[PDB]
This record gives sequence, C-alpha cells and structure tokens, in this order.
Amino acid sequence: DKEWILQKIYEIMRLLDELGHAEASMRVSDLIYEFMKKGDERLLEEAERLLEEVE
Amino acid sequence: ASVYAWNRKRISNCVADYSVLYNSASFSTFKCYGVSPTKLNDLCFTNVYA
Repeated sequence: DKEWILQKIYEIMRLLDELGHAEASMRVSDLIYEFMKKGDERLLEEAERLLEEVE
Repeated sequence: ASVYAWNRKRISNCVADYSVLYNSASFSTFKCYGVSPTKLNDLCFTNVYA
C-alpha cells in the first residue's frame, strides 16, 4: 500500500507544477520527504487536500 | 448490525494479536490513521472497541 501512496503523492506535485501552482507543489514535495521516512499515511490526505484547494 | 444501529464489542484485559487480521487475504481493505498498521503488535491501547 505504501508504494501506491508514494506514487500518488508524486503525481500530485507533478500536476501542481503543470497547473501553474508552484507553491502548492513545493508543499506537497515536503510531504513526500516526510512520507519516505514514516509510516504515516495521512500525508496522502494532505497532498490530496492541497490539490483540491488548487483545483 | 445495521449501519444506523451498529454494535460495539469491548476488547480488554488481554493480548490483542493483529497479525492474523493484518496478514489475512480475506479482507478487501485496511486503513489505519493514528497508528501504523505494522506496529499494532508493538502498541498497547487503554481499551479497544470494535
């Protein structure tokens, strides 16, 4: 499951760059770094929430 | 039980082995929020309610 979560967060920041919202992308990237060091899956929920605010 | 009037089972004063349910292939989904799903056998809770 962790592998899919990392892929989803990665795709979210990639999209945020494409959408022209670099600050949101930067914030999501930070979620990736923290995620790769932890078992905390709520970082996905934050990546998704940030994307929803942008879209 | 129905979703409107759900049941609550009290889990207390025991060993809670979560490896059976974690490894079981009979379940379609699992998600933990405040805890890591792989640390459940290291953790201890005041009481557990199912």
